[PDB]
Amino acid sequence: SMNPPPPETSNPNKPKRQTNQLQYLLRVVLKTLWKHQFAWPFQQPVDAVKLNLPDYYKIIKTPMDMGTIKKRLENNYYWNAQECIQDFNTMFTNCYIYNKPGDDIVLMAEALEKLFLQKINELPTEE
Ligand SMILES: CC1(CCC(=O)NCc2nc3ncccc3[nH]2)N=N1
Repeated sequence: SMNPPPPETSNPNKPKRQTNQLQYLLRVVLKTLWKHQFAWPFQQPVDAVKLNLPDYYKIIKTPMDMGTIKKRLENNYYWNAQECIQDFNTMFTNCYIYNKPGDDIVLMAEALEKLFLQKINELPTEE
């Protein structure tokens, strides 16, 4: 039931950019979800020890969370918006895969995902 090292948030040789779409992903998308009453389970990697989920990392092999995403955005880790959008979708999908319909954690993810979809719908044109 040990925890893996977190997903990478720093890699100097990896290519990155600062673009208007990525700026929107930080200023609008992340900020909106981060402040939500249901954000707290998703603000850091799943701690399988603390949450007593010893099978978690036997099932979820591409873990993702908003703490990781926040650091990726703030530390200019990404090349493009698609990469960051994929991280959010991974985070939601992991939750749905591991858990059961109507679990509280799933209801929480669904509420965050609703807002995510609304904001991604208005992702600005690349400048
Ligand atoms: C609501 C609950 C208690 C029950 C619980 O641990 N369920 C499993 C679980 N899946 C998760 N996916 C992402 C983040 C946290 C997660 N926890 N406190 N998390």
